[PDB]
Amino acid sequence: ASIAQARKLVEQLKMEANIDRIKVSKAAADLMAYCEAHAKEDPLLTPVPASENPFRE
Amino acid sequence: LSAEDKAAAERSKMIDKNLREDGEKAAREVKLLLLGAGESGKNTIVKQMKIGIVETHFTFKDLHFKMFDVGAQRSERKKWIHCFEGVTAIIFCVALSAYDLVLAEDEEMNRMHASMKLFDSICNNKWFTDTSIILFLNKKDLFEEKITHSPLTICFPEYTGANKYDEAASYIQSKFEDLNKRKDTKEIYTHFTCSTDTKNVQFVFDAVTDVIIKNNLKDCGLF
Amino acid sequence: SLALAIAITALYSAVCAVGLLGNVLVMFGIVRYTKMKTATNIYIFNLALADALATSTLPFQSAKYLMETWPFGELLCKAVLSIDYYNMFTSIFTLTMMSVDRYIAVCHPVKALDFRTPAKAKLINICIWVLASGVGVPIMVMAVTRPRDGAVVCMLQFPSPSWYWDTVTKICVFLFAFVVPILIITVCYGLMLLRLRSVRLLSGSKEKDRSLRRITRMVLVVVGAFVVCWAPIHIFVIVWTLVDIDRRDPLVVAALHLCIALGYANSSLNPVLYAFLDENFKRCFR
Amino acid sequence: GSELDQLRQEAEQLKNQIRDARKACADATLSQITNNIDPVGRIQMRTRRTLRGHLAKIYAMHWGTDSRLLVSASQDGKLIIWDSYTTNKVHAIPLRSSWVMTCAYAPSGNYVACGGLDNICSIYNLKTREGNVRVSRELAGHTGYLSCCRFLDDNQIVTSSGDTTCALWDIETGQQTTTFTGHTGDVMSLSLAPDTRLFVSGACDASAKLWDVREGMCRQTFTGHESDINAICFFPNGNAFATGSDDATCRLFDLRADQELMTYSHDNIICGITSVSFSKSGRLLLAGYDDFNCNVWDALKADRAGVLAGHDNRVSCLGVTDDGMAVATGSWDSFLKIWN
Amino acid sequence: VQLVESGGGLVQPGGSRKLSCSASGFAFSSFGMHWVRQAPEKGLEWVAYISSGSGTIYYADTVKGRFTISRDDPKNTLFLQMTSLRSEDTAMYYCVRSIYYYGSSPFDFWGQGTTLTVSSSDIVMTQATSSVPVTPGESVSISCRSSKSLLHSNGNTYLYWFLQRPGQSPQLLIYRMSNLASGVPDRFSGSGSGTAFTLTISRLEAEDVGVYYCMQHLEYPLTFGAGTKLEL
Ligand SMILES: CCN(CC)C(=O)c1ccc(C2=CC3(CCNCC3)Oc3cccc(O)c32)cc1
Repeated sequence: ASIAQARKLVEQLKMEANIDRIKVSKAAADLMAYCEAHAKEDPLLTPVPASENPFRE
Repeated sequence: LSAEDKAAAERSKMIDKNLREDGEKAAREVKLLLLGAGESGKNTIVKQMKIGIVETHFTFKDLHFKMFDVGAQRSERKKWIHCFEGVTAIIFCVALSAYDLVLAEDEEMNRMHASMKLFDSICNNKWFTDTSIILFLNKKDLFEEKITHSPLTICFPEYTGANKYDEAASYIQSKFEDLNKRKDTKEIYTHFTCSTDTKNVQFVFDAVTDVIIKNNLKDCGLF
Repeated sequence: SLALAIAITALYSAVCAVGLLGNVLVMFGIVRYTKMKTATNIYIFNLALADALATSTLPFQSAKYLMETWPFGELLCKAVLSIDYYNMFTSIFTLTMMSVDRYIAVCHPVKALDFRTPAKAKLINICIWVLASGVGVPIMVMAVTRPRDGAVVCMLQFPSPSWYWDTVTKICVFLFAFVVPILIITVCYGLMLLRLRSVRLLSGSKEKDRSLRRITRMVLVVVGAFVVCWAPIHIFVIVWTLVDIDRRDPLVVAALHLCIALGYANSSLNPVLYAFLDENFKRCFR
Repeated sequence: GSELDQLRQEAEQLKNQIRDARKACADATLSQITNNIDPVGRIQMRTRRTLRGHLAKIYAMHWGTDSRLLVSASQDGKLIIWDSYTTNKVHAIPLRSSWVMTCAYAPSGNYVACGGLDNICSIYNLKTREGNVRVSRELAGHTGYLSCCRFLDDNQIVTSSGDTTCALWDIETGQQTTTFTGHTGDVMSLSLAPDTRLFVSGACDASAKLWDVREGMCRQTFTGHESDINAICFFPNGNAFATGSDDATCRLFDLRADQELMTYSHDNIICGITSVSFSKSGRLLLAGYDDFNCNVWDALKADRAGVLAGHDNRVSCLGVTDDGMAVATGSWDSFLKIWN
Repeated sequence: VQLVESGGGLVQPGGSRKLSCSASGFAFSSFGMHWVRQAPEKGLEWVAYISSGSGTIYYADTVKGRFTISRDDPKNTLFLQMTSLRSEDTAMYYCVRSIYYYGSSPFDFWGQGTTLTVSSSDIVMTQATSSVPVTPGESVSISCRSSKSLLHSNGNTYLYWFLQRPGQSPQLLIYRMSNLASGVPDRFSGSGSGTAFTLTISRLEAEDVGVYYCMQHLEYPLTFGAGTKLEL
């Protein structure tokens, strides 16, 4: 039954509730860190010289 | 440009040529949709139009007809209806002999009173602003073999008239045809069908030739 | 006299200024838009280059009427003339082929598919410029200059008796360039109108009958333009070739040139009409 | 649903505790937690080559793993594989059906995957001593149209989503394995991690479910939208993913805390979006809209840094190469454009 | 897959004779064909090339004009009709199937040839080595030398390796240097730059006995190289 599902679902719901959630300020700092460490590697953000660039006119 | 990239250029040229020819073989192909509504005699126009997605192909008077039949897909029509625009005409089938029984889905709904619900949903879609709608009517014999005993007044309470085959047939054709919301460029057709043959394919042939005239008039600079 | 002078000039001027410029743009407009999706597009591309050739053609001749003499040598006398009588044949034929495709498209639905592909449209374009040139090269060759009355004239000569056996060179132009085309273009559009009168789409409620009316008018204007503007020039040459009492007068030159005038003036609006009412180009402007 | 109400409420509390915790250490905006960042200048891109070949609208474009090959799917019944640098076609696969809506390219260069609107998926082999491209399997067993098909780190485990279920498989045996479930609407976007062992999805309702292939149960569910979900993608780190809906608002979510990060939106844009990608640097984000343009949106700020509008129809596909050199976009105008 | 040739025998000077090659087991209309001639106790030579669709038929240098060659797709037949006999053309003839695209392996499959007999610039590229005695289990390094930089602005070089067991037709081991062929063990390897090209075998066994060849593909005339045999 649904309840079985429920029981399951609730159970399914039950498995979603028991999780160790972290602080959001810590996830936003990791996002900024990843973005600043790999900034020089991006060819779309940082423009590429015409000779290094494989795509040419 | 390297004695090897030149062959890659020749191979690419051969693939492009073959793709262009196959796409041209398929432009001169008339594509119809056969969106019906449940067990409403669809298998019959199909039943004799020849003499997931269902594909039908036939020919008549030097013209090839392939029909796309979809009844199995019980999913959100709004997300796959946008893969069927560019079609010439949407055969839509209504069983005349469907105002008496009761659909198995619910005791309140009337087979037909939904029949025209599915007809209204498909005629005002935004992807179908300029497309002809062929309309067929099935099982006329059942309609004229029990229309005396059963009053057509059971459904459509606004009906005031006798119980003759001619009057009932006129009333049902007008109240089906009067669902179109833009008569300027979209047209609706009506025909009566039975077990008789050779009198149904030719209607399909006339409707489709009217659609081709409108398209050439539209893409030549006249209309 | 000076009035009529500055006039035609203006006339041709106006007409010339108005034609060239107009051809200029269309040619390109068609260039960046649709560009050979439909056959109407390759056909209108033909009409552009065809009229463009005539814009370069007319100012030199107006300058002669303007001077009654030709200051340039011989290259132009040839260069100028054939440039002219090819444009003529190319324009006439391109408007006739455009009309035949319309009738077939509108009157034979089933065989109109294997026939209205751009692949075969490009091929019709090539047989045209090419079929004409073939018609146009003989003049290029047979162009001569001659002096008379202190004035040079760029006339054409034949080793025939010049009155009996080679003056029919000019009556044939008349038939092939006026009779058949007019006739062929008139019958095709007449047949086109009856079946469109019978169809179930452009007819019915006066609601969209007005639309039957526009198609009726377009089909009605171009036929008439071509009938009116190109007509006067053929009627005069045959008169000239008919009447003998009057020749070399101080009033008739005005006309001749008055009338060749309205000629280049067909050319001008000529591409001019297929850019002002073309519905697929109307949606483009919108 | 009494208990559901209680524990969903507990989780909203949790969510509220996390939020309380979010508001505690963070302005939550995670934008003022970046108020000290330096703006990025305008990025004006340019086309490099325009990709012809098709005749109808393009419904799929997946990049290869050497950033060299490209596969697209059209509605004429043709899957075309070619070479980008040089814009040359390498192969041309016909199909038995002609209603495909998605395609996949195995990260081994040996197989491709196509399927849509025919209940049956098809895995095609390319390297054949025979010399021609032939079918290798024809997965069946679904009761609907296939939305997305993909490959799981190997040419022996494909992953799918169709009407209402996401099912896994095994190319050899030909039998399902670990059939996911738990959806209500109709799945229409499937992703996966770089070191793929966990993956996320998006059906017709305003929700998104992440799956884990060990057991086959939802690791997490995401909500927040008010329309469909057209296209979802991940973040190069693997701890984030970008998603889209039919309400002009793209939304970015994180796994650890389970709630949105930033929202992107402008008044002048009232149509929907239909694909979202992400460029290796983690800064720029390309979104294909129904306004015949693909506005780029730096992911740290909320400003536009370019309008790579060159299309003449609605953009149905948008892909950035594995190495971030360029990007590929595709609308219903039948030309693929390469922007670099 | 199977490919079988036929039309050899004894001819006489000034005359003429054709060679027919039948192929079964694959799609003949999507592949290109080459002809390689190898004289008795000598090296290999390229004759013609007939791409898919019969666009670009090329020919050799000393056989051009004398020779002709064609193909029949419905019958998957290839017709190479030869003109003169000069007696210097007594060789076996092998047909080779190849295919060209991004990631292709040209000269995959070869085929036994017929033993014709007759009654009686190019990028020079030679191999200094003529013979090396080998014992099992000993690593062996062979070296090829060119006369032009085989690299191209594309970023790749055009060098192919071939092995011939005694008493049969050759096979592919190493196409472009840093690429290994299909159906060959991982023992072999290849490397090089500019002009210096090298082929290495870590562990060598009995079956490894044969004649080794290295060849160029950068320019229209295909140039082969003499054989660094390996007796035991
Ligand atoms: C020959 C009569 N006379 C004196 C007897 C003239 O002066 C005179 C009159 C008209 C013209 C023509 C002008 C163009 C040619 C191409 N379109 C631009 C002008 O059209 C023509 C078509 C057909 C016949 C034509 O004659 C012309 C030339 C000369």
